[PDB]
Amino acid sequence: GWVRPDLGELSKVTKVKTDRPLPENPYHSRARPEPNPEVEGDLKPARHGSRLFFWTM
Amino acid sequence: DAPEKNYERTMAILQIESEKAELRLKELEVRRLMRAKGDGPWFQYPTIDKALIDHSPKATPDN
Ligand SMILES: CCCCCCCCCCCCCCCCCC(=O)OC[C@H](COP(=O)([O-])OC[C@H](O)COP(=O)([O-])OC[C@H](COC(=O)CCCCCCCCCCCCCCCCC)OC(=O)CCCCCCCCCCCCCCCCC)OC(=O)CCCCCCCCCCCCCCCCC
Repeated sequence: GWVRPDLGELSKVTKVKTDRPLPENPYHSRARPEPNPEVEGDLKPARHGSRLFFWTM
Repeated sequence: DAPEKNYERTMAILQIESEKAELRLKELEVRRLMRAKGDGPWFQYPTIDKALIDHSPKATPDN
């Protein structure tokens, strides 16, 4: 009673019901480094300008 | 000009220039620390964007 599969069927993506758990870390990776602190707050003007040797702006 | 005017104008000049000098010293120290530690926004030399990585199931499983 076995029916030979048609053209296209064996290449389908099927779904699988399992009882084993999903791996929480399959790559066995450690914790990532914390990123650098971002920018926050309003952008104030430069205090007394460029501060380049004698330029007041 | 009055001696009062020259005097207090000198005090305003001295405040502005001493604030600029203290800010330049703090600027040098901030640059030295950020180059040494790499944890600020300056001297952030680029690395690879991790958004380029394909995370799809590949042709072989051991990857
Ligand atoms: C209600 C809305 C409207 C309101 C309107 C209000 C205004 C109404 C009036 C309208 C006109 C305003 C004009 C600008 C404001 C005055 C700017 C000023 O004098 O700054 C003083 C500035 C600093 O003095 P201060 O007492 O601390 O500040 C007074 C104010 O608070 C100055 O304020 P500050 O402290 O905020 O200034 C910021 C900063 C203050 O400056 C600094 O922080 C110091 C650093 C300045 C530059 C130093 C460079 C050093 C190496 C180069 C040397 C140059 C060689 C000399 C010239 C060679 C021949 C041209 O300026 C700069 O960094 C800009 C560079 C200098 C340009 C100044 C403006 C020039 C406009 C016309 C240009 C014509 C040629 C001029 C000569 C060319 C060289 C300047 O003086 C100098 O540096 C001395 C050099 C001469 C400056 C130019 C004088 C402008 C008038 C020229 C008229 C005659 C022209 C003759 C023919 C052409 C030449 C042969």
